[PDB]
Amino acid sequence: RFVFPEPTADVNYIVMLTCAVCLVTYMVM
Amino acid sequence: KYLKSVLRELVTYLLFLIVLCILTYGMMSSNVYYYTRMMSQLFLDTPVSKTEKTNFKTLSSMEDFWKFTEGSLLDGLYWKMQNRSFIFYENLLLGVPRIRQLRVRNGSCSIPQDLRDEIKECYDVYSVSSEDRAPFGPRNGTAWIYTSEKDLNGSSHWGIIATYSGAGYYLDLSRTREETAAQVASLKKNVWLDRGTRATFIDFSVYNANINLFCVVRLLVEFPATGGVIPSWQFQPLKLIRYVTTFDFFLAACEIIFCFFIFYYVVEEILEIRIHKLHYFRSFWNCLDVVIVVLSVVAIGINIYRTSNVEVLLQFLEDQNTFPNFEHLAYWQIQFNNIAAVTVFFVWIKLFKFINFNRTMSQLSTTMSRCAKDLFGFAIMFFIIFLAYAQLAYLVFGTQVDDFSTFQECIFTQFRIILGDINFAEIEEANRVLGPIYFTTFVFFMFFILLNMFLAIINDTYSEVKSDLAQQKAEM
Ligand SMILES: *[C@@H]1O[C@H](CO)[C@@H](O)[C@H](O)[C@H]1NC(C)=O
Ligand SMILES: *[C@@H]1O[C@H](CO)[C@@H](O)[C@H](O)[C@H]1NC(C)=O
Ligand SMILES: *[C@@H]1O[C@H](CO)[C@@H](O)[C@H](O)[C@H]1NC(C)=O
Repeated sequence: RFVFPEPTADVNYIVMLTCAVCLVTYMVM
Repeated sequence: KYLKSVLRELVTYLLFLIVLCILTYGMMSSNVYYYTRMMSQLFLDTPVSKTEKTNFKTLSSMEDFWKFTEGSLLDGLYWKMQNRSFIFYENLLLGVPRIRQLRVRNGSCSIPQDLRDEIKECYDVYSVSSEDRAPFGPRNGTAWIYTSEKDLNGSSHWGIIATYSGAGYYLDLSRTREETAAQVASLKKNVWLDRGTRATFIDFSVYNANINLFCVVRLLVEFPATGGVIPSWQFQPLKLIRYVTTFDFFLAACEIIFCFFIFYYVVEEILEIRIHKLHYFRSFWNCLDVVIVVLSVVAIGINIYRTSNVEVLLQFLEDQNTFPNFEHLAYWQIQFNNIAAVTVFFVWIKLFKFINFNRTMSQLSTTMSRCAKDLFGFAIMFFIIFLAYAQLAYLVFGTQVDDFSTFQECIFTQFRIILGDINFAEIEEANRVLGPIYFTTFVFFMFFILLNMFLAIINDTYSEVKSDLAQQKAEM
């Protein structure tokens, strides 16, 4: 059931922010 | 000895510098500014009609665009000679203009069921996933039928709002005003710019045989999904028949010499990698030669690419009744100009390596080198608070001020505040309570509390360095 949507040219900020925080909290740690 | 190594590297660099400066003088001529200035004044800075006073750069409605198209546009393109058209009796209009439209389809968006009764149709914002591809209106010609990007030889543009495609509904105007006016009137009659249009481009080019220099023109008005019109323009003076005069041969010889110098620098920099020390990148004087070499190689490659694909000119010259597609060369010209400018800047910066001829310059160089770490340590703490202020301004004022409309605009506005350029006459009405507080607190905490630490650090380091080198001499 793997699909290849690519339906938008926009960006979701929630995932980017969550990943950035989860990486900075690892670098400082 | 040691005098035969620091002097050879100087003479092999001064020749490089003079060759680069010769090329730089060769590129930027003084006959270019006035060409663009007159064209821009002719097309952007004239009223659409004798009654109205709205020129191109102040369009505010879709109906004003139709006044511009059959109006100050045709009034500038077609001139009667004192058949072909000479725009200023000097600049030849070669080919025919093209006008192209980008539109979306109804139902690309969803209106909520609660108010679905009053809203009939909606059109989404522009995106390639939601772009109309079906015939509309009277399906007779090529202005009402979608044509692919590959069938137009088009490319993206990166407008102000979005990044538009190269495919759409296009129509080629005529060689004479009496036919172009009829074509545009027919386009206006059967509505061609409805609510679904998202962009509209106009392209043409000129020659001006007096000085061998083309000039490509692109005019863009984009209608966002929230209403309004956003105009934009671009004039680029190309040059495609370069090998005409003796100075052109001299410049070609200079480019060949520059290529040889870059090859020499590549070999003489790779000689100091494996034959000698490796991973010697804590110098800043060998991390800058790699930048120069890389940028010069990129510039050479870009020039070869943009001069090895000139088939558009020959294709147009074979049949001179069609649209000359010069919009690709005008992009690589811009990229080449940017790369050459940056390379020249860095080559000029590299001169600091060779000014240590006496003590009064070595002292300043040491003072600059010893305070770099402290300045870098403080710059982080400065810029964190700077970015905090920028984001606060963006979130609070970033909807109604224009100057804080985007993050970059916030950064540049704060820099101009530091310069003391902009004043808070418009911030206050955006927010009565946080208008003056932001301005006064920003000035107080970034003009003479955190801005004076750089001065303190630099003064203290200079005094320390001078004292140390003076005490070093006090034992002879
Ligand atoms: C577009 O589609 C909607 C239905 O989704 C319809 O109500 C509307 O009339 C259509 N627009 C035109 C111009 O026909
Ligand atoms: C297409 O344009 C022609 C131009 O004469 C005219 O017949 C009409 O406006 C359009 N429709 C058809 C079917 O030709
Ligand atoms: C695109 O380029 C080809 C030449 O490769 C040319 O024949 C064709 O007419 C061009 N497209 C248009 C719409 O003129």
